[PDB]
Amino acid sequence: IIVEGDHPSGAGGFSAALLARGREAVFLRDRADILSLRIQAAKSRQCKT
Amino acid sequence: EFASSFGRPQLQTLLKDALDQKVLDQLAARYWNRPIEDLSPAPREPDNIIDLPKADPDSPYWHRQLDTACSGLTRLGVGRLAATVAASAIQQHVEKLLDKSSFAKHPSARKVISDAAATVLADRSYATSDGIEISLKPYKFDPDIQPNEWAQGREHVVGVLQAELEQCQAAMKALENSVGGRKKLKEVMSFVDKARKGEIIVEGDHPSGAGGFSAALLARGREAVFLRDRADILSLRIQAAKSRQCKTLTNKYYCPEVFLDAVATKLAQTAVLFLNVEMLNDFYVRFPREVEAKLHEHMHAGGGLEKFAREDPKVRRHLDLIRRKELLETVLGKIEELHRISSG
Amino acid sequence: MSSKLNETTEAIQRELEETTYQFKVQYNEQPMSAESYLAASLDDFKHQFH
Repeated sequence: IIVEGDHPSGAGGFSAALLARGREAVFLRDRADILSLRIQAAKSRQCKT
Repeated sequence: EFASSFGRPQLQTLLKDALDQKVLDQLAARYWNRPIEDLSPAPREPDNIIDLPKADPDSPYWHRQLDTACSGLTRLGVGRLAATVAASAIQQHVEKLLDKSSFAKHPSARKVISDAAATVLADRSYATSDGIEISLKPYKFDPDIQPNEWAQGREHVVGVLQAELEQCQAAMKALENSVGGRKKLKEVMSFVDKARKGEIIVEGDHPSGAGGFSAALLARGREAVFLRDRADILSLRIQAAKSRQCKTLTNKYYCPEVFLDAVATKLAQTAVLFLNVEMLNDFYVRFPREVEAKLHEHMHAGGGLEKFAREDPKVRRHLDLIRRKELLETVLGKIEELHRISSG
Repeated sequence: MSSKLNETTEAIQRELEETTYQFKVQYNEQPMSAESYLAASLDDFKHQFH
């Protein structure tokens, strides 16, 4: 899908600001996911040396 | 056989149906909720349907409400509605009888018949309508309901209101699937409901986007909550219509539904008397004569009788065989005249 | 003016046919003088008072 950005307020269908605030949410999700992965990866034995 | 079958009770049911559609328009436009806008609602609040059973019997508001409703329903073009509806119906039953008739092939001729019935109905339409308006004059002033009819109007009203209930529920389901997921329209309902109470307030500086919701998504949600509040009002007015207090007529201003249906039915039936004599009978006398004359005018002025024969396959084979037999007979007759000449 | 006569005339009839049906829907075309109203009200007030 691709969405349009017609209704940018909050509280309602899918707003243009709701949509934007989702976009940053997913990002903070993936950056979290890669952060904790990378924490595991720095704690692995392959990084000891 | 059809005219011995149609009669009067059918015009009874058809008119009575139409007049139901009419009762629902009146009952909503005088008593129930309306469309929805953003700014929070009026109380209203003397006009809440919920306290009708426990409201003062000498309420000026309800008195004027039912009186203007009934006056209005009567001073409607019930004559024209009768004349046209019975028109569409007689037309319909004629077009269906043609369908089963010997005239299923031969489209020219079928159309000639159908247009003939139409022109006779079009002819009688006005005098039927007038006469109906003059016959209804006395019930326009005082349409007094008898208890027996009031029982009838109650049983009818229960069926018509609950059906309208299911039609509100379905328009809803079509709103839901139109908008997307039912849960989204439940989200835009929650935004409309919250704005309808005191919980949230929106000022109207940007009429493009309010909440996270499009300008149309919000319109669709207002209509959604409307349908729902109308669905709630209907189910209640069904329950109060079944209620013990509505059993008697004496509280007529308490149960407008059964009242207005009784009025609809009585008008429907007296209209149905005049309409059965004048329009229908005129139709049964005039229609065969018109069928004959327009067919005779079509077939003889158009020379389409021969094509009328060509249109059916079987009879065309029948008529085709006879020609060769002809040509050979005429030949043998010329031969005979010769043989005569050459023998004496 | 004569050539505009046929079009202007129908258009007045249209406005009139509308007014007449509004008289028909509103009030059921029942006739009314101001005097007929004041008379009815005055006859009600005179029965009430007495």
